[PDB]
Amino acid sequence: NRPILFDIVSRGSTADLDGLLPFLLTHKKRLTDEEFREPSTGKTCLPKALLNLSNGRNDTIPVLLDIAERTGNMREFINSPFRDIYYRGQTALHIAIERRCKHYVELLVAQGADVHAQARGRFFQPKDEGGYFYFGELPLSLAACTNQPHIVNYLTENPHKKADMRRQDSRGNTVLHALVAIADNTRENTKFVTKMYDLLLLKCARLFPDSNLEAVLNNDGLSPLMMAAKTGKIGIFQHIIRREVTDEDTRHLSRKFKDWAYGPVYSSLYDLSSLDTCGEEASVLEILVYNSKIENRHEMLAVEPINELLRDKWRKFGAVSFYINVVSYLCAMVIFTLTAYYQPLEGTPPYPYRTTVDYLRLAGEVITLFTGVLFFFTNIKDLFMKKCPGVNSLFIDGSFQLLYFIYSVLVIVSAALYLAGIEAYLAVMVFALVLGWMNALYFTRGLKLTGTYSIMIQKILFKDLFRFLLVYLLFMIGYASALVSLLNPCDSETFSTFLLDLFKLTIGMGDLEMLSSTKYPVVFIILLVTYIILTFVLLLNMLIALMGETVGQVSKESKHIWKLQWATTILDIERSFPVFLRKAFRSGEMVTVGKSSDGTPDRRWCFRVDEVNWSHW
Amino acid sequence: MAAIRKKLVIVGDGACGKTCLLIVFSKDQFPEVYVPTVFENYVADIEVDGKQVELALWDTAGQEDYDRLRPLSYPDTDVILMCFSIDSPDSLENIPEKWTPEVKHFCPNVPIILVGNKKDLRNDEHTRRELAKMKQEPVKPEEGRDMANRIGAFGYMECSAKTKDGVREVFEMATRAALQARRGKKKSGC
Ligand SMILES: CC(C)C[C@H](NC(=O)c1cc2ccccc2s1)C(=O)N1CCN(C(=O)[C@H](CO)NS(=O)(=O)c2ccc(Cl)cc2Cl)CC1
Ligand SMILES: CC(C)CCC[C@@H](C)[C@H]1CC[C@H]2[C@@H]3CC=C4C[C@@H](OC(=O)CCC(=O)O)CC[C@]4(C)[C@H]3CC[C@]12C
Ligand SMILES: Nc1nc2c(ncn2[C@@H]2O[C@H](COP(=O)(O)OP(=O)(O)OP(O)(O)=S)[C@@H](O)[C@H]2O)c(=O)[nH]1
Repeated sequence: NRPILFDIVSRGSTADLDGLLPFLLTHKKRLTDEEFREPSTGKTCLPKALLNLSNGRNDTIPVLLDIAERTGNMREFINSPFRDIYYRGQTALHIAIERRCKHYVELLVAQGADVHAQARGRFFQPKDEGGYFYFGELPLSLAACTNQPHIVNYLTENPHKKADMRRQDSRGNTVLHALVAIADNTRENTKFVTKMYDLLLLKCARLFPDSNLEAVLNNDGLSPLMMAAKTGKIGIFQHIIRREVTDEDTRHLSRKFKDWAYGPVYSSLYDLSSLDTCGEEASVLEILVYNSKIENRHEMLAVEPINELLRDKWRKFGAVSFYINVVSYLCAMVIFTLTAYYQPLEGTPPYPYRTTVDYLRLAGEVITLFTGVLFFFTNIKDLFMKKCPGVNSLFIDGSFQLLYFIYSVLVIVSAALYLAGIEAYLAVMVFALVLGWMNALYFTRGLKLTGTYSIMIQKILFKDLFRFLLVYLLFMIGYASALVSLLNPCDSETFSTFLLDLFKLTIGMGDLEMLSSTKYPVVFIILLVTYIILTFVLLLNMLIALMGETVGQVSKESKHIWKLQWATTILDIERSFPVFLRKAFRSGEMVTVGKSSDGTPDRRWCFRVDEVNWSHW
Repeated sequence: MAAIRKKLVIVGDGACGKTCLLIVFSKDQFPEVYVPTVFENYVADIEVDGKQVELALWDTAGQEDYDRLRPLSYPDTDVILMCFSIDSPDSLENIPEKWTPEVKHFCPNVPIILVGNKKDLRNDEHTRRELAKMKQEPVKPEEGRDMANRIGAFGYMECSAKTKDGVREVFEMATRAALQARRGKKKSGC
């Protein structure tokens, strides 16, 4: 009777249901029998009834519920989960909440519907994973994400059952996590997201004063603030940063306080308990800066407390140590260069050290080798410090983090050769020296006047020049192969010499003498002319077009990128300090702005700023 | 504070008392008239060590048409109860041959707890007399002690639904096994 019952329930007719209870009683057939359930997805009568209905009044639900009650299988029937993959775990309560009908939600909850059921189907998974909609996999979270304040209010406080707001799904995300996940930067979405977030946080704090909801962390270890920062959702992030609660009862959980006003000047005291961490836990600032592929990183960096904190941190110790860094590195490079120049070609390495100059010469090599080893150790410590960032962190951006690794290798590699491979240690030592000299732009990144230059040269080099060089290499290969084939000698050495001559020509110097020996000289000259014309005239200076366009983008965003680079370098410098010293350099005050519910002082670290307003009269 | 939800699935050969075991856990009242073929969609509250756990209890059958849908109940399982009978020795030798490879096929790296049912029935006289007709004897508990070791069971226990002996401790052991975080990953690809 599955098809007939499905048709009856879909049509919404109530008279047809008459006589079903006697049939079930006589045949002792439960409403959850496999035959009744749809084989495709284990769907039952109730979800079909709730899916299709007229103005939210299908009118068949109470009769079916009474029938199930008479059969004595109400608990199993109401909360029967869907099987299969796409809609696994879905229940009747989720559907009732989705269709925005309060009456059916009340009915299901009163009759005993489970309120903690989790929907884990692939359709409910995040967008990037394959599911078109994600809401935290909970009824209350689903209601909150769909902008239904009345449903959330009723479900939180019900005489039958209550859905605790501090409940985590399989992913670990709680209601706030899901609300942030679906948050969008659109004008309309942000307003309701913030309103629901504030309402839910206030309710949770009111009901449970001891525990703060935002404290809970997901499996990834992030909090709603940290997750919003990582996902690039500025709309909720900025609101969370400057959250202020006027209510006296629950004003403790506020993040922005008022210090004092003198005339147009207003000084306010922000809180940064978790915004800045001295290695104790992950900080919003590090996640915002180091992480890649963030939609609105530049905008999120330009917030009231972030800029002031960066400025104060830079003034306190950043400038003092940055110049020390530059001086030490330049001195080491000068020592390395002097060691490289005064290298005795005569004799088999290693050499005996007996003379006065040996005292000075050996020290340079020892210092350079120890510096390379120190660089390698620093670069492995840093890699493990950031929890082993993947390829995207190293290769695509922060190229200097990789280059010093290469410099770390060669410098020590040569040493091995210097002990056994005496003959050819110079070949790689000189290349290491060149790379070390060339990779000093990391220290120039910080300077405001020349901060952009290094970033934009690194950007253009790998992206524009290589893309152009693909086509240039196509041309080079074709023309060089053609010219090599054409010439008549009357072979590897001849080909190499011809390639050398052609490269010398390509620079713009040399002489055109090859045509004399070859046959068909006229076509040879025609081909050379086409080569020169195409490459030099068009490509050589048409690359400059998009190169200048790239520099134009960098010029348009020069101020924004410099701020990012300066923040990166100062944070970099900070992170290498020991934990105890970092704690000794803590920034902010210990103002006891307010007392807890029991009266104990909060005594939380904060940071005060000030601004000027003239319209506040 | 906040109860943690864990998935428990009980798998065993027919007439082993898996449904009876879960029912006695549920209502602490042995049904002496009617026993459903499967007990589904139930969540029970349990506290072991300062933690509150909601255990979702799932059952699997193959009496009729349930074998085809049995695979659907394995995914996202947190703990498995490998269940057999002490009064039916045939329930033992079938555990490694067919049940274990399926368990490892669908849901690997999952804690498995061995359990034997009908502890009293092992000492019964009528059961022994009837069983001796085929040159068979009740299941020896020491044999179970070792059989747990062979299949790498987290722990092996005995239950008696009639006299509600060891049910609480057995399912508590199941839960403590579930809460365990396992060990990272093994031979993870580069
Ligand atoms: C000691 C503190 C007061 C400051 C600290 N400087 C040093 O420890 C040393 C400088 C010099 C100079 C000559 C010879 C020996 C040393 S030892 C400092 O401020 N930093 C080092 C850690 N940093 C890094 O490791 C970046 C970011 O992770 N990676 S890197 O590109 O590969 C790099 C950059 C510069 C230096 Cl130099 C070493 C490295 Cl691997 C950042 C910046
Ligand atoms: C336009 C650019 C970005 C692409 C070309 C890459 C260069 C690095 C190539 C172009 C021509 C090449 C040269 C062509 C011929 C030779 C001679 C060869 O050794 C010889 O002198 C041959 C004599 C012999 O072996 O008997 C060593 C490499 C060199 C300099 C080659 C090294 C690499 C060069 C400069
Ligand atoms: N002597 C003794 N017998 C028991 C005890 N507990 C259960 N039995 C029997 O075990 C049976 C367990 O029910 P059940 O597991 O559904 O049988 P089944 O036919 O194997 O179910 P299925 O796997 O084919 S779907 C009960 O019906 C009861 O008669 C016990 O503690 N002692």
